[PDB]
Amino acid sequence: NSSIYDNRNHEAVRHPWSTDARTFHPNDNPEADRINTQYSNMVSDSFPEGGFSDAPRFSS
Amino acid sequence: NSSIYDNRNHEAVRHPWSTDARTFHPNDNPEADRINTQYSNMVSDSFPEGGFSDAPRFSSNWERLLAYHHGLYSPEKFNSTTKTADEIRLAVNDFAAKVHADDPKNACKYLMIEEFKCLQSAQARIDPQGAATKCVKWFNEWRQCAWDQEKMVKGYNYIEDRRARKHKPYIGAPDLQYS
Amino acid sequence: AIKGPSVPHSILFGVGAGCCAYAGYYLYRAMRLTFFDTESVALQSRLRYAEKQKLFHQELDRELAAGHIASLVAEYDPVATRLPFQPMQDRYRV
Amino acid sequence: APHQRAACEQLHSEYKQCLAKNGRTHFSACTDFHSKLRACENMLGTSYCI
Amino acid sequence: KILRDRNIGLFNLLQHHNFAGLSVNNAKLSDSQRVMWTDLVQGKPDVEDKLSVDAREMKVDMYEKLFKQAADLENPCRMPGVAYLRCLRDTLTETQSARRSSCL
Amino acid sequence: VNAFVVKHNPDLRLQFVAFASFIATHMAITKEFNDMYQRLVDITSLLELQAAQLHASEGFWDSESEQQEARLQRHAEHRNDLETTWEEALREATLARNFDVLVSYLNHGQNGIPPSVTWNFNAMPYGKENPDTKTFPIPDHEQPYRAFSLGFTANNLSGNWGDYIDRQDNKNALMRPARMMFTDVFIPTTK
Amino acid sequence: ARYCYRGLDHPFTLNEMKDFLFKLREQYLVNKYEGIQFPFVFRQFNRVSTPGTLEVHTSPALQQQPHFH
Amino acid sequence: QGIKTVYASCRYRKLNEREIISDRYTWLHERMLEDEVERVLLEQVPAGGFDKTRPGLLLGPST
Amino acid sequence: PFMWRQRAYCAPVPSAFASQQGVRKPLLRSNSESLSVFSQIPDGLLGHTTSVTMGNSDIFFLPKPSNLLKIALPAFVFMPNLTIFTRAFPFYAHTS
Amino acid sequence: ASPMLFTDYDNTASPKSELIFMAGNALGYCTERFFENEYGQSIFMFALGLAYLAMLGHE
Amino acid sequence: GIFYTRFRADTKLGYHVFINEEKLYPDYSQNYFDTKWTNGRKVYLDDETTVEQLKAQIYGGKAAPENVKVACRGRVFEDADNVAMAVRAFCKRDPRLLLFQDNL
Amino acid sequence: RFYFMYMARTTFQAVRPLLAFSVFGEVMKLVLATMSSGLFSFLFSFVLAFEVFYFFLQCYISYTFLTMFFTVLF
Amino acid sequence: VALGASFVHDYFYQRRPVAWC
Amino acid sequence: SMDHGMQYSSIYWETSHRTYLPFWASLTQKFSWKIMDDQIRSFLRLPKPVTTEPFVFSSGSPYIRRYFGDADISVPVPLHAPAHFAFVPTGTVSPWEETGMETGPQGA
Amino acid sequence: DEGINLMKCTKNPDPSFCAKEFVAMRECNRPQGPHLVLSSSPSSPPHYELRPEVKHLYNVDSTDLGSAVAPVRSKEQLDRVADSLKADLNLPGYGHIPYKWESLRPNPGA
Repeated sequence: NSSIYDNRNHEAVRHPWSTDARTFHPNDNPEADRINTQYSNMVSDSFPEGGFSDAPRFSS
Repeated sequence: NSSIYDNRNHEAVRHPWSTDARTFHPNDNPEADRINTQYSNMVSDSFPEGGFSDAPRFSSNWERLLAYHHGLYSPEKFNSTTKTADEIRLAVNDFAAKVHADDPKNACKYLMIEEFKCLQSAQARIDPQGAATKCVKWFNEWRQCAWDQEKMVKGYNYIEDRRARKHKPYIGAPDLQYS
Repeated sequence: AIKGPSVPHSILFGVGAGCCAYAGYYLYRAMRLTFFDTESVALQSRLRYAEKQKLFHQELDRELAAGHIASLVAEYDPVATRLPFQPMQDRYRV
Repeated sequence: APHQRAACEQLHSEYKQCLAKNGRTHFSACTDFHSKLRACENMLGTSYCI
Repeated sequence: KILRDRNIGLFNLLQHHNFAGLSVNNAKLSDSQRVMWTDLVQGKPDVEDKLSVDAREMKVDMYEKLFKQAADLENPCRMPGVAYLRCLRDTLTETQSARRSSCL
Repeated sequence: VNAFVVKHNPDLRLQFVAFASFIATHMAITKEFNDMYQRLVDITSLLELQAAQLHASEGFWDSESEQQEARLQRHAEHRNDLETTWEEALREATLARNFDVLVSYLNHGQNGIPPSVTWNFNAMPYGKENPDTKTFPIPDHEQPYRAFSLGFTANNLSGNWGDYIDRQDNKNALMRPARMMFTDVFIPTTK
Repeated sequence: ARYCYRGLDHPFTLNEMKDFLFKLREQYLVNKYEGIQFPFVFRQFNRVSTPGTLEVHTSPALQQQPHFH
Repeated sequence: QGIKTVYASCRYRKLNEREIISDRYTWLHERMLEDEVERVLLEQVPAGGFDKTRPGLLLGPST
Repeated sequence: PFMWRQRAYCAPVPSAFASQQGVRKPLLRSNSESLSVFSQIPDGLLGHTTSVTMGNSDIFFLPKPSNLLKIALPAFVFMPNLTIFTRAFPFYAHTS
Repeated sequence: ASPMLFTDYDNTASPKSELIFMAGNALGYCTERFFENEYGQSIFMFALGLAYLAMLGHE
Repeated sequence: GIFYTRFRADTKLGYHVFINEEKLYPDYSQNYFDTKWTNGRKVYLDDETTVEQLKAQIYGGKAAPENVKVACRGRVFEDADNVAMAVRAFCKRDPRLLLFQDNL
Repeated sequence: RFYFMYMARTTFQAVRPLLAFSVFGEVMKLVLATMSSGLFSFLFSFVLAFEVFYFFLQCYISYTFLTMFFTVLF
Repeated sequence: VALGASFVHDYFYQRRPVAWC
Repeated sequence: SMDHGMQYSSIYWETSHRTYLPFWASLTQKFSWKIMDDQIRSFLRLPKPVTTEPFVFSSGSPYIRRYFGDADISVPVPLHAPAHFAFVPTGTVSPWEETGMETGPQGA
Repeated sequence: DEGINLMKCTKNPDPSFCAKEFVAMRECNRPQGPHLVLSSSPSSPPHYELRPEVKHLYNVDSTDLGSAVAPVRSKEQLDRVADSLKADLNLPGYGHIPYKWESLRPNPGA
């Protein structure tokens, strides 16, 4: 969760299934020189390229 | 959760499995006349007689194994009702008999029996943390009695100092003598 | 500064007064401790008593925790260490 | 005890690094480490030429 | 997998805290402690006539301390063991021949 | 004594200088002793802090919510490790067509176990009136006294401040809005 | 004063033990976090360090908890 | 009171010495009893000592 | 020693289940040591802290200008006169 | 029955001869509560002020 | 009377006595000035007094009930124990004793 | 019983000014904390002045009773 | 005399303990 | 978001509450007789406390004192590696399994 | 020899109160031999030593259990220990003074 008008801000999203609650941290203090300014390197500052680690494996 | 020094206070306990998050609400503003003051009617003010609604139905055995291995499930705790007064009394009397057989000449006997009694009455099978909060006083008293017995068995004493000049606050006051 | 009436001489005088005051304090405490004290002995005895009490409580708590761990020996299953289609090892207390 | 053995190897390397950083003129700074290195010696049967 | 890992962890924990069970499989034990445990598990705990009465009292106290730390109140053998050691305390100032009749 | 002092400090300025030097020397020696005792007390305080840090490693200062969340986190990490390892093992054993491969993936990951139960600081009860602390009544000659202050100008009986933990407002509801009026000094909040 | 001069082997009750541990925790927090203040530890001081551009927002509403009916 | 306090200080010093030595003698007594018990126990050890490689009691199959 | 999973206060710390760590610190510790003060902390300066004393600060001085005053002032009686009617004092003290 | 079912511990009677300690216990209570502390120092200053005022009035 | 009272209080040491059940109360019908037992009675004793002597003093040298024992702050006393030292150990500066029946 | 009566009377006469100065002061303080407007404050000033006069009256009365209770013939 | 008596009464007769950190 | 917090409650002094501090209080300073007493004991060869001895006779099991830079600051540390014992059979309990549902003696 | 020395010492005791004699007797009276001994040295301070064949019975890393006499009081040793503890703790907040009594003196009071 992201908004400051949420009580569980900067906290992992709760699902019916068990999921690792360690969160993706966006780049809040990036370095001045970011030699690669392509989308490949920019997207990693706000999302993970491999997707989130919250996926389920359903027993049924 | 119950304590005010918890951030998720008055919030349902989180489990690995999906569970209804509507909480049992204890009777905080009870009526003056509570005509039935038996344990049957008193227990309903703090626990539900049929047990909590947080029990799992596991799709597999390995989920059960893992929850137990990590300390998140005991059927004792999750698949269970409240204990009746008769059951509590039977358990307490059996424990007292076993302790008396273990040693009659023990001073911490009834203190151990009392912590057992309080755990049973507080339904520690289903609320162990809540019951320990009630019973640790008797555990502490037993802990004290243990040393008090050891120091009587092994004669342990200390050199007391002479009496203080102002042991008595007032000359006309009585100095009740203490061992 | 050594003899004559001067500010250094007065400063030396004050320093000597301070050191003589602390010598007097040393004398006071020496005589007190040598002839006018039982609190030290009483406190030493009481602290030895406290040590015995401390170690008793320590050992007792350790014993209880050891019994708590001993309650897990019933749950311990050394057959689960066996590998499928392999023999059991006496290392895990058959 | 392999954990302790590896820990002691790390400690010995750290001691050598500190001693090299300070130099052989200023060597009384690293009297810190003898406390633990002598224990290492008595434990593993090792000598470290301290 | 879960059971293998859990039980191997238990074994390593018990080896770390130097535990001994009914299967005496511990090498770091003292020989005296090992004799005492094997007496409690397999043989007959009994005080020898060679000993002085004070040393007999000490041996019985060691037996009682060890056995009470080992067996909890839920254990079924606790009451019989404590009863047997109490009978030994009753019959310290005696010979094994006279003690057998009472501790049987 | 007056002779010895006036012989060496006949004038007022010299007497004042000698007095000031005496004071400074006394203060310096007292500072030395206080510094030594302060070093000892600092060491004891640091060992208390080390004890409190030890308690935090064991999760004694944690709350039950935090303990449960750590437990769930370990559970989820372990579950994910296991299922990922299962997927890998099944893929390799399917491409190899051999059951021994699946069997061999049973030991690719065991230090000890997770704790069965936990104890924390918020489970210890507290309260003057809380009967979770009362086993037997404590006799009156062993209970401590509350401080007494009574004069024409001020007192400590029109209110109750509480204990160190369970504090409360000394002033009542009708004058809480006018607390500024019952003070000689007031240092407001920063906002 | 209770143990060494009055003769009590068990000077602290459960309440006093809780108070001791509370104070230990407060000491720990004060030495761990620099400038910590009232809501987490009983302590108030005026000369505080603020960032310089202090934003002021409303707290979120209390979490709607599920309830029967 | 000063005379009494001096006498009491002397007596308390002597008493502290005696008490310390008494407690240490009791300690030594208990340890000597333990040593006697251990000396008797080592006679029950079989010839050649214990087989520390194996379990003393084998309480099940290993197939 | 009877209800281990329900009595967590008498249980070992989570560092004890971990099987990994001159003299070493002990491996097994209980949570019941939390009920003792000097379990882990040392007993240093235990009996010497009530001996650090500090003196009071009150000064008993007030100028007494009687030249400003020309009238007498009332004064309390603090104790009964026992030098007169001593034998009868228990018998008349209750009257007025 | 057990000793903890007993609760009425504060009905500690004491012999009627010990009523002579009424004033002694009262003075000891007021000493432990007031006189041997800062409020007692204030009371000592109050007594000195009474002496001061009596002397002033006499003069 | 003042001398006797003050000397007894300032010199001897006394205990507040309670009894668990009314059925365990002593028979004081015959002796005069006290027809009935009341709990909380202050009782002055000597340093050499034992629990048996205290029990006999309570029950008037008459047949006491069965399995009667003394406790202080929840802690049972042995009958071959000095009351002074037992109180010093178990209930320091709270001498409130209770007489109960130990059937268990 | 006469000693108890006399001490009761004495303590009342000693605390009378303390009461008049403290508890009615607290009541006035409540009213001050609660009042906001100007009319009520104007009217309350006279109540405060009345409390001043009442305090001085009680002080005179206490002086009277104390000189009565501390006057000895011999 | 008043300063001397106050000094004596405060630093010899009215000493009380204080905590140290 | 815990360090460097803002002032949340007000600070104040109620009217005519006492302060108990004179005008020379800043020049006042504390003192303990303990250092002087230690020096005097060492110089006069007075009875030492047992905390100067690292061995501990106050229990049956061996304890050794660990000192923090001074003989006044010590803690006892046990030396034994204590052996623990369990009068328990292995593999007789499966608490994760609900046994009230299974049919058998163990279940009953 | 140990018993005789102990008996002689306890009637004319040492400021150590014969502790080394006591432990020597306790370790001599063991059947299989002494577990704990006092190392013999040209060095000034003696040390307690543990035999190797009983090292597995004790919770120790080495045989050296430290000196047999307590440390000597030293400002420098106290400073060293306090600095080491501060470094090991690594607590930002030590020495921070949120409020100091306003005074020309640097340290008001102490």
